[PDB]
Amino acid sequence: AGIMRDHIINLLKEGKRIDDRGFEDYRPIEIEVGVIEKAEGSALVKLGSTQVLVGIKTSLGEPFPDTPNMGVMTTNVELVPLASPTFEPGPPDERAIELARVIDRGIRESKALNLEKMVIVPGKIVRVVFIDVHVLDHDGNLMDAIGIAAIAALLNARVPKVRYNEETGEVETLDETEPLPVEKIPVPVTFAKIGNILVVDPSLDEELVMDGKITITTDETGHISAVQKSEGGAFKLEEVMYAVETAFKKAEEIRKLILEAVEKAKQ
Amino acid sequence: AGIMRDHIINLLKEGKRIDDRGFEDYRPIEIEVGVIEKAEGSALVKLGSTQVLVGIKTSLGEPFPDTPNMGVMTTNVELVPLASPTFEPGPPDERAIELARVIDRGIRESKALNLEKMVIVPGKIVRVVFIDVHVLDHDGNLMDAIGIAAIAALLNARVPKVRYNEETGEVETLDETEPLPVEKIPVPVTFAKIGNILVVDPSLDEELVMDGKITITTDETGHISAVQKSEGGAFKLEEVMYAVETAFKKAEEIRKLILEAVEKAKQ
Amino acid sequence: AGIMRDHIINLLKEGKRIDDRGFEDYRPIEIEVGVIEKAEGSALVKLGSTQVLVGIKTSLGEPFPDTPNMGVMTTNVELVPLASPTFEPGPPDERAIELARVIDRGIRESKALNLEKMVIVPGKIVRVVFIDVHVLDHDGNLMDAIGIAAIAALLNARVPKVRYNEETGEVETLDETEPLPVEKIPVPVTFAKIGNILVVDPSLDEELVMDGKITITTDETGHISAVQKSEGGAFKLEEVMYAVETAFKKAEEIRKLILEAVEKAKQ
Amino acid sequence: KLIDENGRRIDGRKKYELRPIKMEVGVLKNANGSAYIEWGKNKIIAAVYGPRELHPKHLQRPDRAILRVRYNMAPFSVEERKKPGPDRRSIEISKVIKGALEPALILEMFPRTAIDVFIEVLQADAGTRVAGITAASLALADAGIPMRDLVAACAAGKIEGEIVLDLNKEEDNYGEADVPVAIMPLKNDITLLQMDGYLTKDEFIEAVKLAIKGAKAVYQKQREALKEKYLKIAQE
Amino acid sequence: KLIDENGRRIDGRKKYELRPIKMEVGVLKNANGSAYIEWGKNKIIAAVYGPRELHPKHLQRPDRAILRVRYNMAPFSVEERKKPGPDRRSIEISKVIKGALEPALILEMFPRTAIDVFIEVLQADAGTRVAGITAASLALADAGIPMRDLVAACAAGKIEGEIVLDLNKEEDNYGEADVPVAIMPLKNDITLLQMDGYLTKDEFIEAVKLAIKGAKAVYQKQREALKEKYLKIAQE
Amino acid sequence: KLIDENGRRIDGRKKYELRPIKMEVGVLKNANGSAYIEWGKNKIIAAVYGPRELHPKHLQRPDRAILRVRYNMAPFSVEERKKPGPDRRSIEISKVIKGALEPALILEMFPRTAIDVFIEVLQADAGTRVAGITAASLALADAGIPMRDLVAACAAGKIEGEIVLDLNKEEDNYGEADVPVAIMPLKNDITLLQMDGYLTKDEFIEAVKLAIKGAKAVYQKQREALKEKYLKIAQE
Ligand SMILES: O=c1ccn([C@@H]2O[C@H](COP(=O)(O)OP(=O)(O)O)[C@@H](O)[C@H]2O)c(=O)[nH]1
Ligand SMILES: O=c1ccn([C@@H]2O[C@H](COP(=O)(O)OP(=O)(O)O)[C@@H](O)[C@H]2O)c(=O)[nH]1
Ligand SMILES: O=c1ccn([C@@H]2O[C@H](COP(=O)(O)OP(=O)(O)O)[C@@H](O)[C@H]2O)c(=O)[nH]1
Ligand SMILES: Nc1nc2c(ncn2[C@@H]2O[C@H](COP(=O)(O)O)[C@@H](O)[C@H]2O)c(=O)[nH]1
Ligand SMILES: Nc1nc2c(ncn2[C@@H]2O[C@H](COP(=O)(O)O)[C@@H](O)[C@H]2O)c(=O)[nH]1
Ligand SMILES: Nc1nc2c(ncn2[C@@H]2O[C@H](COP(=O)(O)O)[C@@H](O)[C@H]2O)c(=O)[nH]1
Repeated sequence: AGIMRDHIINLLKEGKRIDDRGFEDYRPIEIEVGVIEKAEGSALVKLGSTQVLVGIKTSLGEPFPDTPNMGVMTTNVELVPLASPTFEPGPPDERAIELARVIDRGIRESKALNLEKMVIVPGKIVRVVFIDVHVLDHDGNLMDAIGIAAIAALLNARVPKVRYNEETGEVETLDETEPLPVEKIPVPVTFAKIGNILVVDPSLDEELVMDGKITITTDETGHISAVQKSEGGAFKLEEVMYAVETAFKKAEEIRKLILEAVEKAKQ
Repeated sequence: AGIMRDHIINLLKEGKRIDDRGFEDYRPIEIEVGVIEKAEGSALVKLGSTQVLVGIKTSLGEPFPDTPNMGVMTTNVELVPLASPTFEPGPPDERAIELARVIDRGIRESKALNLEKMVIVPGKIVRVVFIDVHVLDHDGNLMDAIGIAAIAALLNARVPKVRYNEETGEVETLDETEPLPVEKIPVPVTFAKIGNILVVDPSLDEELVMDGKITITTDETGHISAVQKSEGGAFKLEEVMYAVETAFKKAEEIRKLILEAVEKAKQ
Repeated sequence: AGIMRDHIINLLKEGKRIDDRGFEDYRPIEIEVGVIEKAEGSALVKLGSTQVLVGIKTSLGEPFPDTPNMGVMTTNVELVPLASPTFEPGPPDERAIELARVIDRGIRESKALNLEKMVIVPGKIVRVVFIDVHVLDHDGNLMDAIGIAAIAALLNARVPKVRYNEETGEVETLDETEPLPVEKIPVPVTFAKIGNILVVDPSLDEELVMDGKITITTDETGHISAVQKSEGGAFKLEEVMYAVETAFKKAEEIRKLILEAVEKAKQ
Repeated sequence: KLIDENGRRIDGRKKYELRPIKMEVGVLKNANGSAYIEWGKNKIIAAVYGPRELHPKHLQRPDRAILRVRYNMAPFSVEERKKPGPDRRSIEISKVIKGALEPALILEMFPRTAIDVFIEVLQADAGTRVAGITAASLALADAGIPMRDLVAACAAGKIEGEIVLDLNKEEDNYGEADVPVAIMPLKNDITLLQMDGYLTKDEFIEAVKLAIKGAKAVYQKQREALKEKYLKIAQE
Repeated sequence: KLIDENGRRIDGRKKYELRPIKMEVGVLKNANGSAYIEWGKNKIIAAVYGPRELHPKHLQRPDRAILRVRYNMAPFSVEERKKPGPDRRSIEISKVIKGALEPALILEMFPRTAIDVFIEVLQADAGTRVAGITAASLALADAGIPMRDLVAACAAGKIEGEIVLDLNKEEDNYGEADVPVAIMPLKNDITLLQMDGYLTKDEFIEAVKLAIKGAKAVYQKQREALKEKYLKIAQE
Repeated sequence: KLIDENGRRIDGRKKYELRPIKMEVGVLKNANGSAYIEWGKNKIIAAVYGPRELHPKHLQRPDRAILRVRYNMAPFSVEERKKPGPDRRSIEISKVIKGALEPALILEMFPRTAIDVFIEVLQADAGTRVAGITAASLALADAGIPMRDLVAACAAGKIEGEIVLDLNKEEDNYGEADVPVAIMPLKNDITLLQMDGYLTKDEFIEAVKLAIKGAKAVYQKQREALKEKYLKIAQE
């Protein structure tokens, strides 16, 4: 390291990146959905050598008093020490907490998981959705890997049909399953600023030398549902503009791979 | 430091203290009540350069099973790292815990906040009072600063009138507010023993060299509702006697400034 | 230490142990039951200089949803810093957690405490039994000391007779007390492997040099209800066989001392 | 129902007006630098220590100071009393405030040290993180820490279909988006940029441009808080 | 209803009588020093280590040992099973026991070291902190730690309008005040003084004087526990 | 009701049959060594770092590496979502997996270092600890760590009165005993041996012998996973 900033900067001055990606290329992406078959939904996403598994476990529970009208969604990112010498055992650190929150905001604010279509008894019994993100190998850009795997696990999800028995007051969990009300596909696209250049899907080596990072999560509707400039550095307004544009373009390319992976797991 | 013990001791041998206070003088005191206007009550107290803010937030809740007959009061002191290079982030330390407890005992044992006049439904629904103490600048004698601010915030407090609807069983929180049943004004007066001399309202510099400390909390009725010898050192019985006497005298001077500040915030 | 491994190994080659015990001897055992008279049951066990106190506190509570049909038992081992320079303050460490679990498994899996005879209202109100183990002096073989004291405290236990009032729905805790449904006496017997020799009831000095450890808990019925090879090292199958046999023999000698101590505390 | 009418907001502000903002520097004795801010109903105090001895060492960086930030809300700052101690929100805000302040700081000036930024929210009313960043810069300047620029921050947001400056609690609660931005205004360097909500691209960009004008407005307040300190020192 | 009558208390003690107290020193193999105390229904064990290697260093004091105290109650010691681990009460008691023992210790004798005092309450029945202090001094003496005095402690209290010595749980539960005091009796140096409750000045002073006589009584017990150890050693 | 009939178990296995087991080594880029295992419905990943710089020092051992193990289940691995973070069960499993792997390792080869074994259970279906041990050995071999043997593990158990190999969740849930065993097969060295349940001596010994044959079977799978890596490397 350090010797690498320079090699990376200099390559970037020549339009090159160390793995010969263009500035707007993602590494090879692998999405495999429904890999944890005991969970309601799952997705293993590989962004190059970055690997994240996301598991979706749902139960029935009480909605928050504020919102009797809405199911629950909660997102946690575990940065397991096995994923990286930088990941230590213990409660989430600020990296895990920012990843969980930004991915959550992505999905929550696009209403990609419609929490309203997850009420069973208003004010009393709602669908509760745990998005548990298990990072298995950190090789850069955990943000996108996680968002891609979160959304794809949500799309994959098959939860037990539940019905309110209006003669008994009983809630009957049925064998038959059903998708989660997933209505959008937010995808984080994340850029590393290195010098005066932004490069999409930073690898770990690019993350080590980057000035700063910005992530833009957008859905099919042409909406942004999360932005997060993360780490240090500074972006220019025009950097940000470009990133939003490019992000929409990359998101779309990603959403195609997600939906394709989602559909493959139904064959 | 160390070079200061000696200067301080020697000044004390000559009836002097480094800021020219007499042994029985407090630093200039500032009390400003109702400064957190979203809280039910608040008080910013300055004891010289020591600054503590106390906020009083009340809710309605269940009383402790032991005591269906009594509201709840709970006191927490945060020693925020910003107040002092000695304050570190994390759960209360033993200093914060002793300050919270002694201040609480002060008020609880004088029944300065009458918990019995805070029942709404016996055994079921009581007024719950959080005394949250936020130390913003530690320059000595946090004990007195906190007690003064705790009590003054309690006096300042205006909580929502609550009424039991005996036809509906509903508890209606009304717009109209009302004081807390604050019926006494306990004030901690605290002395640093340095050598064979006790000096009231120790500054940080006096706390660094002190042998030990003793705090005496008394109310208007001529009662003691807390004593705490804190830190190391040893007091003589006659030291203790003097301290109780002097404390009553200082408390009274303080209670006048508290009540004056309380009344000012109603103009 | 280190100089001791060698002395210990060499003594062992000559059929000797440093305190002149034979390979199958326990140190002098002291069991004293009912020593914490405010607890429902207690036992102070000394295995030589190892000392463990176990206290049994019961309350009434809800059974686990999984098991409406069964009282509750929960076992905790505190390794108090006072017992040993190796015991540090904080939540259980892996040693405390393994001791608590293996002792618990011992008793739970032999149904030595019959949790079914501890239901008061099925699904709603069961007897809850805390086995709290307070290690006061670690001089080796905490496993056996704790199991012996756990079981003996259970045998000692006299809990309040509780009755369901079928006319009121009230649960009446009566003054009169009664044993816990303790129906077996599991006893851990634990061996330290040193070189190619197993030695029963390892002292701290033998624990410092041991290769590994194995504990075998058996009851009067000739059943094993826990096995735990603990620490490193490796055992041969025939080592394990011997240990099971010997354990049964030692357990029986111990159970006699336990029951004798239990009966003494009723005189 | 109804956060804009007509076209006055609930407290009387036009769409592009800021809440009353007052700022004071030098409010703490112990802190190396400190600032206090009333931005609305926000009341936030920021303290800096020092550059100082990092512990523990293994944290030291051989060529530069580190910046550590801690954003915290007092239990009594929010309408529902908040259990003391950080939570996920306050920890991401610390993280993002850090990432906000760090590019202003010349950290290679103080190798092996920490610069510790504390932000205490005494009263909270939306925009605490931009308010905090703003007081933090002033507390950094107050500490005598070389900076390339102040960092000023401000959020813009979408309420009732409309892009507005400097959301209040109510408007953020009922709003469609909140977009805090922090910049180093001399070079227009954006050091914080978050978007919570749902926005089109052009809604998002307008929000950014707007919150930046709010940020340049805040920045003038900042400088004025420093001017006033450099006049206050000038005795004798 | 009725803690004094006539003028016998519930267990038969007169106002100024102490509960049965037994003390043994040297009860632990691992500890450097240790003592055990039955004071009423109290059953408390105290252990000391050493002076020893402070970790971590940055704690060391260059001129003196530090005293660390930990007071803890076993889950089974109280009538309602107490969740293991400290709580605010046990942490203030540790703090105040520390502040109680420290002036007896000549800490500059063992620079850079810690002396660690552990107090485990095995059974609790009011007065655990004075009982603990008392066993702690004996465990300190047992450890061979130079002390200027033993520290003896004892509480007095107000029950049914009346100042009494050595409250029991019941009487402290229904009492009007509890006043533990610890002293180094040779010089009458008060090293702990707490008052929980409500008292006039003269009620408070009488309580202090009284708990001190209880403390001097306890102190004679202490010395006797040391005598008995210095006779027990004297073989051969 | 009915875990054996006839004499087929619920998934169709005879009493002494193992669940389908697949193993891959070299599945992680960051880890020094890694292995993945599907053993039933188990899906477990094991990673090793390095030997590496122990922090903190005071942990270092002057003559040997230390082995640290961490066994953890992902929230989504179990049927009832498990709150992240360890629990007593996972901490005893870490402890016992450590005690399982350590005798295979030649730790005096890497003094003052740590070897860190991480075991993540991605899906759990009984036997995770034996499955984990098995992937752990392979990840240790994968890391280039000198070992005296692989460690292979496997549990046997008692269901419906009968001693069977390689319990599944169901059968362990309704079973009468579970007996995991780990061995270093070359020397038949038993490095893990646990028994949860209730068993006679001869029931317990048969369980051990049987789980060992399961363990030797697993061991052949292990070697084959290494063979396949030493063929995969052999390009070019
Ligand atoms: O525990 C909390 C945290 C947040 N807030 C409120 O929510 C507002 C806005 O939320 P946001 O996450 O956007 O942070 P901010 O706008 O304050 O920077 C804060 O100012 C607080 O008024 C609250 O009431 N309780
Ligand atoms: O968690 C607790 C803590 C306190 N106590 C009881 O309260 C008594 C007296 O309270 P105090 O705070 O005065 O401490 P002590 O008198 O024991 O020093 C203790 O001895 C215990 O009997 C209890 O039952 N449970
Ligand atoms: O929090 C937990 C822990 C355990 N298990 C299940 O219980 C099984 C067997 O329990 P055991 O303690 O014997 O561990 P294992 O057999 O997995 O090594 C595990 O594989 C899991 O399937 C669970 O469902 N939730
Ligand atoms: N309303 C409601 N919230 C829950 C429930 N379970 C978890 N949560 C929320 O989701 C988060 C998940 O926490 P965990 O259960 O993973 O510890 C918590 O912060 C908690 O507030 C539930 O059953 N009902
Ligand atoms: N009975 C009762 N006690 C409370 C309630 N809220 C807080 N407390 C008590 O007051 C203290 C405050 O804790 P916090 O709520 O600040 O974490 C706690 O130790 C708790 O026992 C309540 O609603 N009802
Ligand atoms: N069902 C039930 N479980 C309890 C009860 N009290 C404690 N437990 C269980 O026993 C253990 C003891 O925890 P503690 O109460 O000592 O913190 C806990 O892990 C908890 O799950 C109770 O009243 N009901």
